[PDB]
Amino acid sequence: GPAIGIDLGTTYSCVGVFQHGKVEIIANDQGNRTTPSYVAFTDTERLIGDAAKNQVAMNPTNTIFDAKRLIGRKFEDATVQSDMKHWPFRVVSEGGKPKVQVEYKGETKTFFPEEISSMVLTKMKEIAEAYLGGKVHSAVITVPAYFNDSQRQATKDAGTITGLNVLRIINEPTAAAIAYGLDKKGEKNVLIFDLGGGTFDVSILTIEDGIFEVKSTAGDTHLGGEDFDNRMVSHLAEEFKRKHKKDIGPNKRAVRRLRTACERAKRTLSSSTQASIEIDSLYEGVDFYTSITRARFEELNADLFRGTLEPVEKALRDAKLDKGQIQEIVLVGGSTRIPKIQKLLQDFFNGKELNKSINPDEAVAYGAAVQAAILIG
Repeated sequence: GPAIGIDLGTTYSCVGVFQHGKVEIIANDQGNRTTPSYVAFTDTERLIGDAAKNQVAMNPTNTIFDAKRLIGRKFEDATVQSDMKHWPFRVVSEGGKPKVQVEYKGETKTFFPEEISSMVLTKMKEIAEAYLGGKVHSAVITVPAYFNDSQRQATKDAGTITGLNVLRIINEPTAAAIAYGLDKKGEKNVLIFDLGGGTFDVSILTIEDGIFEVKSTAGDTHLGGEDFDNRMVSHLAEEFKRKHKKDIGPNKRAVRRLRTACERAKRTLSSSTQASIEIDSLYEGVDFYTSITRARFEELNADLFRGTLEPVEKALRDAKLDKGQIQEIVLVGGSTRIPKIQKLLQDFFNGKELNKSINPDEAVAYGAAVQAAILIG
């Protein structure tokens, strides 16, 4: 004891505790209820989580994210060779295994993906110990349903290196179903729709007498909230050009700053119909203050939002199920807060109500925490 759940996400992680019959999701030292799965190596130190993400633009070659895309795989694997093309850090081979290669304290170092994930897990462990007091011993840690045994074991090894007793590795869609108590709610076919910052996972589960079976999986491992932000960046960069006769495109700091504003404006647009952009000296000392509507944001993303229904139809086909045979739909990932996404999914399911009352970026850690409590007794 205590009963701890960890969602070890590819870009963000979340930790929960089960205390007094209820889950508490734990904020970190910056007050954030999710923590970047980021590890940065500098001239003097190792930075993890927010501190690592906050200096990413300044130190991109020595700042690791997406270690979850490498964990448990071989360097020769097609996904690894493909992913390597879009990362600013170096990935190398040792005994056929991938490792990130970085500069740390003026020297070249290499780390297995489970070593990076262990550093992330140590941060999640310290986040829970600051909240609880004392030491955390045990955790349930989640993985995607399509992870194979090598990926599960290497995830566990990250827990081991961290010094956690890994009670169980469970599937992220299963954790989400557990958070909603769908294994105690009066067989059920459950669709989990998990749309994060850089991944889209659709899973179909069956649940009976507390037993979960994965029936099908589908999605896009390179689609998420970041793609929506890209569409807003291009729109507003064109507007800046139109109003100020300055093209920011070749200037990577100005583009990065616009993306930061767009990420935040997008978040506002899930609860308000307009968001304000307020950038001081975006380019050549010229301010960019402007306003963007929800309807404009939905327009710029018409394909990407409607496109999320294709993996739903595919997972149904693979499960050999009609959409009418789904008893529960669960929203997971920060992106499922987007109202237009909620509406497209609900209309597809003929007006069916969505399970969405639990913060969608917290649902996975929430169910992992419930599971930890069960196993600890």
